[PDB]
Amino acid sequence: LKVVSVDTLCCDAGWRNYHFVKLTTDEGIVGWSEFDEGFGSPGVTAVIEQLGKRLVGASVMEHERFFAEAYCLTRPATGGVVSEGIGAIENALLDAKAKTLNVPCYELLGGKLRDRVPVYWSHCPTWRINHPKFFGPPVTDLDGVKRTAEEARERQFRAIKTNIFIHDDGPLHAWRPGFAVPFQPALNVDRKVLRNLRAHLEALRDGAGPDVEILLDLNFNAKPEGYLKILRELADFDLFWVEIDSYSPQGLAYVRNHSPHPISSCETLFGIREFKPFFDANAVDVAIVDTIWNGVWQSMKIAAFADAHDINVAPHNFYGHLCTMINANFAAAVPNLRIMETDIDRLAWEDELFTHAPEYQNGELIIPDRPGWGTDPVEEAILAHPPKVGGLL
Amino acid sequence: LKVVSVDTLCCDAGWRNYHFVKLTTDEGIVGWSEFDEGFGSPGVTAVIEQLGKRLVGASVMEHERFFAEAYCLTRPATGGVVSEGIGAIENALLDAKAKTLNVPCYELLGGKLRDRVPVYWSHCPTWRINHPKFFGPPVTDLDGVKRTAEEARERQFRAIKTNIFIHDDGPLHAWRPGFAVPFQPALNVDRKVLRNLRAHLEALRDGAGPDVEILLDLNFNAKPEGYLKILRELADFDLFWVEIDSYSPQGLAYVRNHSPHPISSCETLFGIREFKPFFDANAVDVAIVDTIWNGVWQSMKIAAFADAHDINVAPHNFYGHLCTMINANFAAAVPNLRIMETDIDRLAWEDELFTHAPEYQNGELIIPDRPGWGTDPVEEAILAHPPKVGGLL
Amino acid sequence: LKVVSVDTLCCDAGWRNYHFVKLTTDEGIVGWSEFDEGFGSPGVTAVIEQLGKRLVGASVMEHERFFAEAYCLTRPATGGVVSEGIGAIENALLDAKAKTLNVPCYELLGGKLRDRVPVYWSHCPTWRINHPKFFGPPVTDLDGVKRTAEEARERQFRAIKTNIFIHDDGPLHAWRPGFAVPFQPALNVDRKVLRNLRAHLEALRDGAGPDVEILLDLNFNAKPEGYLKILRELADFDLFWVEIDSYSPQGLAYVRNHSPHPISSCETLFGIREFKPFFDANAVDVAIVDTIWNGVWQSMKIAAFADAHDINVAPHNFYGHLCTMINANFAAAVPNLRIMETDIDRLAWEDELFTHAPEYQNGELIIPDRPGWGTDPVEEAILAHPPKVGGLL
Amino acid sequence: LKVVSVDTLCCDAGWRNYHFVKLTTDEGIVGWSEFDEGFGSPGVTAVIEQLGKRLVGASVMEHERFFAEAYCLTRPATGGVVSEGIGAIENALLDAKAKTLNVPCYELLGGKLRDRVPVYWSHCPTWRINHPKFFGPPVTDLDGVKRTAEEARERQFRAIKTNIFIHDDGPLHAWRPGFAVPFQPALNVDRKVLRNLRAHLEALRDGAGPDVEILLDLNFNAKPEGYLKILRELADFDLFWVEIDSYSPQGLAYVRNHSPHPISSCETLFGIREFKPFFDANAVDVAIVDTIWNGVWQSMKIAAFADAHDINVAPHNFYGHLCTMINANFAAAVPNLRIMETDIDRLAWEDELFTHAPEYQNGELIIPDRPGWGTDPVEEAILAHPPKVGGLL
Repeated sequence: LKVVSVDTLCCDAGWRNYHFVKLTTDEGIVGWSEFDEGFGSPGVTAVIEQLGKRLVGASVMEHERFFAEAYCLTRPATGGVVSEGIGAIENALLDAKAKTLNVPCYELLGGKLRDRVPVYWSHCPTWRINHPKFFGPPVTDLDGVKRTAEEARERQFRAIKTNIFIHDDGPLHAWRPGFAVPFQPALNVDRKVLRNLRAHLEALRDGAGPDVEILLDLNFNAKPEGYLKILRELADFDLFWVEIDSYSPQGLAYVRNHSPHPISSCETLFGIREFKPFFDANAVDVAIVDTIWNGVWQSMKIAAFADAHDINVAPHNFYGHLCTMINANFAAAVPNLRIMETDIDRLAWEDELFTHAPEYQNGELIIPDRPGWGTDPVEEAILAHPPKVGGLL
Repeated sequence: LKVVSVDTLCCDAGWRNYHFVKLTTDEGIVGWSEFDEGFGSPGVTAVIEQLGKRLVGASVMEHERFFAEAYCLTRPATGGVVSEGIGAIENALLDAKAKTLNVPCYELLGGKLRDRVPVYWSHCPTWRINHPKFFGPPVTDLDGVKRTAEEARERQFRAIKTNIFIHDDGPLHAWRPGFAVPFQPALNVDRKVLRNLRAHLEALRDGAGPDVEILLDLNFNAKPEGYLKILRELADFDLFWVEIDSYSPQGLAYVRNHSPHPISSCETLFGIREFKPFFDANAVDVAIVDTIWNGVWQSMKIAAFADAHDINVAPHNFYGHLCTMINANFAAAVPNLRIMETDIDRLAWEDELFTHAPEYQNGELIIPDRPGWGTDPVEEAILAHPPKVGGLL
Repeated sequence: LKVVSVDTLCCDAGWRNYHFVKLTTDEGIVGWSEFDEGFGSPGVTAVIEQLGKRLVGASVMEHERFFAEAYCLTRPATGGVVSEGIGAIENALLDAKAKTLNVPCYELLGGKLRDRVPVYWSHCPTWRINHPKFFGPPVTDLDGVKRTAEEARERQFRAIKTNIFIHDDGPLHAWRPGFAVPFQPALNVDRKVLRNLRAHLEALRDGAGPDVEILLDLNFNAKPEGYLKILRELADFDLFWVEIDSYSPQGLAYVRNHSPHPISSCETLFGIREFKPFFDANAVDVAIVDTIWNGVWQSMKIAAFADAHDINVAPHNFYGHLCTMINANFAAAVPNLRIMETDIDRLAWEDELFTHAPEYQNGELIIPDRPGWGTDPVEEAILAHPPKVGGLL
Repeated sequence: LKVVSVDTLCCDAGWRNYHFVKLTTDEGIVGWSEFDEGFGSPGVTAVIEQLGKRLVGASVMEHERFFAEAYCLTRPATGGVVSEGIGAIENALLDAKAKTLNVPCYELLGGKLRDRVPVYWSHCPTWRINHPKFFGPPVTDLDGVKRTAEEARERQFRAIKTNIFIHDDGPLHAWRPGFAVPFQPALNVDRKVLRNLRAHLEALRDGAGPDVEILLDLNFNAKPEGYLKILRELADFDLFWVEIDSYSPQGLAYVRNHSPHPISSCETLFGIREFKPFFDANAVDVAIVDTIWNGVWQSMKIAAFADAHDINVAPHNFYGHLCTMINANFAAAVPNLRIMETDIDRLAWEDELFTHAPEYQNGELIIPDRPGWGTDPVEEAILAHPPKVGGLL
């Protein structure tokens, strides 16, 4: 049951690349995970390459032992890119372990609790505005925003998530100063931002009708002052959540305390330790857990922690099919599950890269029951789509 | 004044490698920094390589602008290896900026406040025990521990720092379970640890005499329970500080509240945000600031923050001559300076790698007054010492 | 590089005087700052005169050394007028240092982050009501208030700040009981105050149109009870901020917690130590930093401190051109910049007193790139405008 | 009953000057106070000169009205030198008011509660070491320290206060880095400081015998880290109090929580507002109140505030006879009185400057019963002792 090798692979995903860990055991079982460097995370491959060297020769069954060891060896620079490396390896170990026992990964996670998972259609219409070269139909005005919401409704999706868009200042464009597009590092919110948010959401609501929920993701695009301004402007809107990433537990809590909407956060956080100050401060209605970053086993620890605070959790899922399946297994096993994120816009070559595609019915994801996560990257297809030299950088 | 290139270089440093950022301006000025991957930090080079691409074409003078931008582009995975990459670039920018203005780096930092900096001789006798292939004379028993302390005293050093050593269980060896040597991830402290700590420190005190201060570094090698056990065992000892790294501000504060010794911590932390919960909890007598990791400009922000809490700071300095000089300039400018760490044990080839060596007199470091940090890595010498495939990993 | 002399100069500024520090080095470089006694600060000249004596003979380059020393010598009576004296000297040192290195002051402050700074037109129409002998056209009724706002809009200013005015009780007059005009030291707020605030702001909004932001400065003119009454009365208004000075962090926080508007404060505070209790209490959306009072170097420490709390800062700028330029350099370098205050009403002789005037385009201040702050007081012109025996006193 | 004039006078006091407010009413009554600029307070005369102008024409009886008004006019720069100016005027008003009613000042303060006040002999042997040109016999070694304590005992004083002295490093000298003598702005405490403190206090105890209490004043000469080191070193000593000035309520509280001695502080603080955070933090056993700085009426407010926290107060009294008498009247009226400071070493010309000298019997100050404070400065004598161009500066 020894691990014989740990390799990484990478392929083109349009404006970013997909990355994978491929872990092989002495029995010839292959466990896979998916990870990302584009979302502000250069260096993850380097971390995996170094840590994978320590893993070869160890039991594939002993994933928490490898975690404990890796955590020790990288203790001083833990979190961030290091913890992403650890998480990716963990997710590959879990796949290989499940396959070795001939069970779906949810069988390692307490068994399944539900057969189907309600989703929201994320980056909607964000990705049709930002990446029209890859997703269609392009969205270039308020009418298109409305039509996108109509499509979600027609397709039986129950919820959609959008971001911040500027409609009345030249061509339709995203407002992402938290990620330096534009470079305005104070992150101030002015009338223009507020008026355009209102215009955009009014259009979306018009298309969504009254039974499709709208989620609003502000990411890291303001300071508490600006988030409050946003919330007050949008006080009259019906929002499933307003999502605000922050490294100030007390500032986020202040924002939530004055919010007429459910507040979600935490998608960038690692381990119970980093979630804790937020829960202690009453900072969130909903905790987002990035199981791709954390590793699914660590994520189960976070979900139980949230559960004790009577907080429901939602996985962060905005990469390829394998990431969807990783998150599907997590979602199958967690009792305190708010909803699951997914991307309904897909790359023309997405299905080619994986043996199996996620299946949706009536706005829910069907949880597969194959050994492991439920889909495998296809080596030949990965190589047919060589990576680019992407993401936030 | 544009940045034309940002490159990294690496060379052998015995059991670890040294790493450098080399930044060239359109005027042909070269700014340098030193960084590290060995101390649990795989991926830093990758971060610098990606971020350096955004820097080319920008003004060398605008270092806080680059910081603001880099922080935005990597916001989601900030801290750790990402922030180390940012810090290394910052330190290279500061060098090049100072050289462009023909001033020592301390002239960018508020001007100097003192001409000489008291030091402690760190990893003493740690490195003579752990790396006898590189430093001599080897230390293999309690007599050798005593003689090392005697040497420090003879050489006019005023303080020395040691770690945890096991003397009565086969050959003299370090006890580093926080870094998985040995792999005992509970980090429990037992009688053996306590008895050996006492034996080791008694030997050291015997050699040190009564006017050399002894610092004890526990790193991440226990939990609060175990730190308390250590402190209680050593209650009768005269210790300049006991150094405890922890990601639990409330647990560290509890430990300090029951400590009869000054407690230091924070050497692994990034930015005011991460130091804040510790200061708010009364967690430390002394804050260690790693300016190599943070970047010196960010470190000035941390030092002012500590100053408002009436906490003195000590730089973390345990790499090559350039790191010593980087820290020397920081130490020259900070009013609330506790003491500065330095390594008196040096590699046989250390002086070869740099144009200038740090100078000590009567247990103090003399702050140089050359343009920039005060020493430059020598490209030809770096290449005469090709790196190995080191550190905690 | 020794400081040879530190002198103060003073000239008429209508209802108050301007004051300056003039610092000369052995090389003949002259560094300048501007300071004030009128805003409740008698004694500042005396402080500068005494402290300047200790500075002569010291290096002009070592400004933080002088700060550290001055802080020690005046430790028991620190803050207030003493710290203003220190700050004025610091600002003169920074000018002389920058000029010695042939760079704009922002080059000492981390380099510039932006080329232009959005401003608000402050004391608008406050100064046309209160000082019609010096600024025109005079404002004597609600129509005039509206026309002033129209002018700001026509002139492309994006924001204006007003104070408290009584319109229906004889001639239009300011309500400033916090500064004993009138002497009503309980600072109670009654219907008359509330009705007149509403009338005044309605007039202003009417003139401002919908895209000019309105800031309301309450200064020290109520107690928490009265501020709450004001906020509740004005709940329906769209205010960029409501500015409330207070020495009760818990009382201000209570006020903010019940505010439907962004709250700003802190313009009278000195150092991280005094700002800290406010930030710890969640007392403010925006922190005002008086860099003329604090000194710009100390102000950079405050701005980084605010940044860690995700609070943006705004400089306090309500004196002469030199003060504008001092604040311009600060604003150029600070990432977390909310907006910058400036006075668009200018004295008939303002331009005569200084070598350079601030330049505005499209509601933004253009940051100059001359060595030092960007303007020098003119000795001959200062003497053509002899001071009066002003301000709050 | 109008105030006709407010003047200031100044005279030589050896290493510092004495300053006085002289206030004359329309009836020809003269009220006096004493104030100081030397203890880090340049500018106080300027403040008094400006504020005194507003007072002329007002009722001498309405001192709290003048306070309320002055506080308003100087609100933005309150505390420190401004509040010292206010306090000096208040103390002159109280004198003139008491004299107008033909009563000792304690009759304005609730009437007397006690006839005699226990004192401690302050700056003992501090002033014989530091100012031997003015006080004898000079103290230059440990024997002299012992003999000074013996003298205090012989003279029936019940308590003495000393500071920090270095005995084994050349000529006997004070250690005052908090006031930049020496300039070592980190304020670190090392073995030398600790060994000399012990040597000095052992000598003092030897001379004091067992029934004279010893107070130790550390002023602003360390950070919390260093104060703790001091307290731990001196854990075995019997100290009436250890006095520590700090602007960190939480840091001072931490120090007190680990102190085996009563802790005193606050001698530099102004008004209930500044004392409050210390009392809220459990920072002190004893609160020192500087009634010369605050004004005696404001000081009564502070004493009642302390009383509600079951904290006793001690006046700060280290200037001339008039200051002693001001403090005597305060001490007569305050129920929660710990002890009163006084200086038993007196200038050769001290008695000449005042109509009456304080009288001591059996280690207590006898409270006088003359109209006003109990002594008046003598104009002719003040002019026989012209001031110097002193104190901390």
